[PDB]
Amino acid sequence: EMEKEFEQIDKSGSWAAIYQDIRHEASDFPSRVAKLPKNKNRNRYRDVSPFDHSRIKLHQEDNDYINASLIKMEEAQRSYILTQGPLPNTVGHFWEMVWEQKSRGVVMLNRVMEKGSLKCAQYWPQKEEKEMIFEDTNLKLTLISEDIKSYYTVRQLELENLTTQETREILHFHYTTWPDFGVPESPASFLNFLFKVRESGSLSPEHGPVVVHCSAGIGRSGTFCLADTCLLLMDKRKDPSSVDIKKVLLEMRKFRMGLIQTADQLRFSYLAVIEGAKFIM
Ligand SMILES: Cc1sc2ncnc(N(C)C)c2c1C
Repeated sequence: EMEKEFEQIDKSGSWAAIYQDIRHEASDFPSRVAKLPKNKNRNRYRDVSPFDHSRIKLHQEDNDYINASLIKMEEAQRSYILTQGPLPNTVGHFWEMVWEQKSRGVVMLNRVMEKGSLKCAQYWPQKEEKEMIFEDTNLKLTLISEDIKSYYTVRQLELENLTTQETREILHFHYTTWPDFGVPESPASFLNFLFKVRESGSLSPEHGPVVVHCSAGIGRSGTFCLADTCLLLMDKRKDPSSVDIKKVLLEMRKFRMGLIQTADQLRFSYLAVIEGAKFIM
């Protein structure tokens, strides 16, 4: 049982050691499309690339590339798109991906500015009456409503395909209180946020995969889909304590490199799953 594994690693202070064994064991697949010179300005970080086998392709004949990966968790029946925070020049590609993949939710785990630098383009409207038009991808985005709470904001957005005049409602879930340095002290507000995204229907198989991002789409984004998948597997299995968080993380790392960036994020992921689990038992 992980609760005991948690105390063992914690009492021994072995988090940096566990984390290194995960780094060592992690899959390595080609990322040739990401490294093409015509795609250099489509990537926020030169060392964070989608694998070719799991990359999301845009349906535009010119350049199909976006820094985004499909994470398919077969046993949990959960899919996620993990992506980088859009760049000024990729905001249109981001919304094209949301449209083409039939996503119902976008989960954002960063602020636009952190540590005095821009982590992300402002890719949604700030006011009802000031909609955004993405000329390159022929999409219109309108803010419908905004509900600001202590730890997160939920926004209802309308995305319109200007080509076909179809419209869809997108839910934007913005976790606003992840600290600039390290991880939250308690997973309570993170778990409430998770169950809010679930209650929305955004993680359900009758929609396309949820889009999850932070700045790089690997660290906080990793913690989100690791906690969700682990908790779902505990519901599904005859023996809930058969769930090994290290094994689940390695399965997820087949689909996108570097998920969970620090030993602190790994410790936080264990805490989140343990607390969530105990919130059933
Ligand atoms: C950590 C949280 S928040 C939340 N909201 C509604 N239902 C829940 N259960 C019991 C599945 C939870 C859990 C386990």
